[PDB]
Amino acid sequence: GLFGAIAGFIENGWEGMIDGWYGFRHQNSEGTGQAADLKSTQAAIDQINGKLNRVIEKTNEKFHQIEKEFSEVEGRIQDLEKYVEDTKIDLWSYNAELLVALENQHTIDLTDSEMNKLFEKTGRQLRENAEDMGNGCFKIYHKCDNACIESIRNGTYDHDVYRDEALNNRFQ
Amino acid sequence: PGATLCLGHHAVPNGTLVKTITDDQIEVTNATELVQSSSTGKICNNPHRILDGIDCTLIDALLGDPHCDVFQNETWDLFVERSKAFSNCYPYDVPDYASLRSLVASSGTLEFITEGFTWTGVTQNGGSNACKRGPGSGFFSRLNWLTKSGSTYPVLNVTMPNNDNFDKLYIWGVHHPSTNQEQTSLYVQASGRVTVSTRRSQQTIIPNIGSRPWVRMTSARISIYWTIVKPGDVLVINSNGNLIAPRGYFKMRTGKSSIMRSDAPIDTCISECITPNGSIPNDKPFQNVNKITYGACPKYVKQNTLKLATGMRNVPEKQTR
Ligand SMILES: *[C@@H]1O[C@H](CO)[C@@H](O[C@@H]2O[C@H](CO)[C@@H](O[C@@H]3O[C@H](CO)[C@@H](O)[C@H](O)[C@@H]3O)[C@H](O)[C@H]2NC(C)=O)[C@H](O)[C@H]1NC(C)=O
Ligand SMILES: *[C@@H]1O[C@H](CO)[C@@H](O[C@@H]2O[C@H](CO)[C@@H](O[C@@H]3O[C@H](CO)[C@@H](O)[C@H](O)[C@@H]3O)[C@H](O)[C@H]2NC(C)=O)[C@H](O)[C@H]1NC(C)=O
Ligand SMILES: *[C@@H]1O[C@H](CO)[C@@H](O[C@@H]2O[C@H](CO)[C@@H](O)[C@H](O)[C@H]2NC(C)=O)[C@H](O)[C@H]1NC(C)=O
Ligand SMILES: CC(=O)N[C@H]1[C@H]([C@H](O)[C@H](O)CO)O[C@@](O)(C(=O)O)C[C@@H]1O
Ligand SMILES: *[C@@H]1O[C@H](CO)[C@@H](O)[C@H](O)[C@H]1NC(C)=O
Repeated sequence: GLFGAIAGFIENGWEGMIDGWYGFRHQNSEGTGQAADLKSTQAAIDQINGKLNRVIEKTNEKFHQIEKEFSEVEGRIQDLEKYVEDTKIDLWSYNAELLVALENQHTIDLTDSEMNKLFEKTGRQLRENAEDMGNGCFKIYHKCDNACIESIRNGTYDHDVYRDEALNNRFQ
Repeated sequence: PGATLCLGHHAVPNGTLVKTITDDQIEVTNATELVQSSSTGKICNNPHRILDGIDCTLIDALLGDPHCDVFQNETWDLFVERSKAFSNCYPYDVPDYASLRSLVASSGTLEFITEGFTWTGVTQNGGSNACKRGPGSGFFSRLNWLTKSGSTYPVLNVTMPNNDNFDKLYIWGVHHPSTNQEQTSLYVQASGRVTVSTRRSQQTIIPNIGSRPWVRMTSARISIYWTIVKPGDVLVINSNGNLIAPRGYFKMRTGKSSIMRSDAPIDTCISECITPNGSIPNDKPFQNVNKITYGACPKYVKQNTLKLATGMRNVPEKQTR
């Protein structure tokens, strides 16, 4: 996609993550673990539901129309009846084809976008206490126990607390 | 000794291929079908009023072929014509058959109102062994075959004004004998004529004597015509022979009514959309079942499948094998 996170700087997805679409993995002194990010996951799902509901919106109700199959050869009038129906069908078939192509390109791009949004939000949260490795992971330059990691994930990480510890570890 | 925090996204083991602007096939975590491609094979009897023609075409029901008498005064949203249908009365043609079928189908009713035409000096209620009604000879229930009385057939001249606030449809005809002996035997005059008119328009038909192929005991034919009389207009019928007279008029309506050719059976269920293949669901925007449809239907397209991506790009782990 256009943002280069999904199938880009993030090598691959996690089959292990069944409780969410986007999220976090960590290593610290206490071990490893995984958590879904509810907010980014929901933003993507809401947009996809939005487009799905727009697409399946009932619009067409027709009653008496023209005949479209014929048991006799008749010539001019029948040629025109068939041509009209064939023209309609081709235009509608084209619309269907284009619609899905555009929709799907956009769905791939907006999901890539949400991944990138989460990544940039996390980087901004960590301020000068971490560095972008380039593969979707931050190296955090201080002791971050399980309580600290959860603080990053639920938006309550105060960067000033750990700044001196981290700044020292970074600049050698 | 610090910590790593990795951002990521989900993947699934079994993804789905979709089309995009740049790729004719690319894998996403999930997708949904936008083309309805199957039917139950059955026409749901609700919510549209379905009238099964069984052995009858709409036109035979209209004219009143005896085996179609059960359709008298019937109404429908969708009249269903079956491929087994057959005619079993006097052999006939309808110039512009398709138009008469269309306008009746669209009107949605066969309500017939008998009117007191006075046919002075002719014999009424003629019939034929081509059109048996019970054990004896008969005719179309809505038509009145007029023939000579004594040794004369006078100039018939009758009128019927429309003083109602609705349009009247009159079905009438002209008889084409096979021989000159038949023509003079039935109508005295060697050549007949039928003129049916309103204020604004007129039709005149000259019969043509001659053999046509034998159908149910006869080489002769009837040709069927129609005339709509609007409120404040008047019907006049003028003939010196060969008139197959109306007995009254059909009440016309406008609305959602139509007709469909189908052999699908009618079943107890609910479906807004009907095709000749049967009813189809209408939760999807497109369908590939049949270009012929009735009701609230997905639009017909040529594709048998179109997948709308409902998830992100699916990227499973780099594969060791
Ligand atoms: C991924 O997308 C597919 C669609 O391609 C989803 O499959 C569909 O799942 C729904 C369940 O939400 C099924 O709906 C069913 O509706 C009937 C009739 O009203 C109802 O009686 C059932 O209880 C059921 O809810 C549907 O059968 C199914 N369709 C197909 C073609 O498989 C799937 O759920 C989505 N998966 C994820 C992880 O989002
Ligand atoms: C065949 O039958 C029709 C219908 O009965 C006859 O048409 C009628 O002909 C008379 C003339 O003889 C018309 O009379 C006129 O009526 C107006 C009132 O609207 C009056 O102001 C005039 O002074 C005049 O008397 C009558 O309107 C007309 N009817 C219709 C419906 O047009 C026709 O004459 C008959 N012909 C034969 C040869 O039997
Ligand atoms: C619904 O009925 C139509 C029309 O009878 C089917 O299409 C016909 O049958 C085969 C299908 O491969 C074609 O070779 C014919 O040319 C088709 N006829 C017309 C007039 O299109 C159609 O397959 C049926 N579809 C379903 C889902 O039952
Ligand atoms: C009104 C009338 O008398 N119709 C007679 C007809 C007509 O002469 C022909 O059908 C015209 O083509 O002939 C019959 O043999 C028939 O068809 O059964 C007997 C019938 O009584
Ligand atoms: C058809 O309807 C009209 C008026 O509603 C009525 O006079 C006529 O007898 C009806 N015929 C039958 C067979 O129900």
